[PDB]
Amino acid sequence: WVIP
Amino acid sequence: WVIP
Amino acid sequence: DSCIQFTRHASDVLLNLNRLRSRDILTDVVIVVSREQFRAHKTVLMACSGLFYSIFTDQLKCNLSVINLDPEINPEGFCILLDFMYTSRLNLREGNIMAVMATAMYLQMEHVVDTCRKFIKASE
Amino acid sequence: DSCIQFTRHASDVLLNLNRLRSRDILTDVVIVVSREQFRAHKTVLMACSGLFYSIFTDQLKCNLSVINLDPEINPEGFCILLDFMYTSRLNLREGNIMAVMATAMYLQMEHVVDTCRKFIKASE
Ligand SMILES: O=C1Cc2cc(Nc3nc(Cl)ncc3F)ccc2N1
Ligand SMILES: O=C1Cc2cc(Nc3nc(Cl)ncc3F)ccc2N1
Ligand SMILES: [Cl-]
Ligand SMILES: [Cl-]
Repeated sequence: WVIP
Repeated sequence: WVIP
Repeated sequence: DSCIQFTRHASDVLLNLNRLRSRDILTDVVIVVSREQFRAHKTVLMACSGLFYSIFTDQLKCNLSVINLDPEINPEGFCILLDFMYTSRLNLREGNIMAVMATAMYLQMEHVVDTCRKFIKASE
Repeated sequence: DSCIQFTRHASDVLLNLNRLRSRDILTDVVIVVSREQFRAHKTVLMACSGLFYSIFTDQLKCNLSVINLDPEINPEGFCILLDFMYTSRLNLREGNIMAVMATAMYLQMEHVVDTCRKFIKASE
């Protein structure tokens, strides 16, 4: 999971 | 396009 | 093999599937979550959810155009997860995380259940 | 928005759509390319090809279960492009590049046409  |  | 691969292909496909959903093109099922209705593509739902995979591989259920979810399922939690299926982006907030995690457990979306558990653990 | 994003989601969706295709699950169209038949999902074809997008958004053609392609289309070229649609990988070889490029131009797959043109330019 990432900060888009 | 890349070499997978 | 000796194939070449277009890096952005999968993301571009998913973006186009979401554009078809937006425009109600070739949607073939309505998911009912109490008083709300959500239109979607059976194939996308099966590709994202262990529950929908089991439903639409069943010889009788594969033919249904309407699927009613358990009344305990929260429509907002379902809406957030349906948007995730079509976009890869999860709108997780302090005010919805419990409903989202409960819905992802019911829908059998293991990666979502994993991130919810981690965000809950961080708050404790 | 304040969303989080699961990087591998789009690739995982496409992998599952290809698994459904393999197992002939919820395929809803047959594409005929002379003597050969290819089963696929209308939504995936529309998401990848400008030609299929135009075909399945047409009020009459959206209901067809069989689509016949132009007899000049090479079945192997089509097969390579259908595999690309479901996997992001293009099996481009000296012996098939002209058929693949001609098929991608007909199907309106701009990114494939672009890589074929570049590989042809490099050989000259
Ligand atoms: O957490 C999850 C997400 C998820 C999706 C699927 N989907 C499919 N699985 C296979 Cl092997 N082939 C085709 C499919 F559409 C099954 C189980 C699970 N569990
Ligand atoms: O080279 C290409 C690939 C391609 C795919 C599509 N697909 C769709 N386009 C839109 Cl805007 N919404 C939904 C779709 F399924 C249209 C044109 C083109 N041209
Ligand atoms: Cl997931
Ligand atoms: Cl393309």
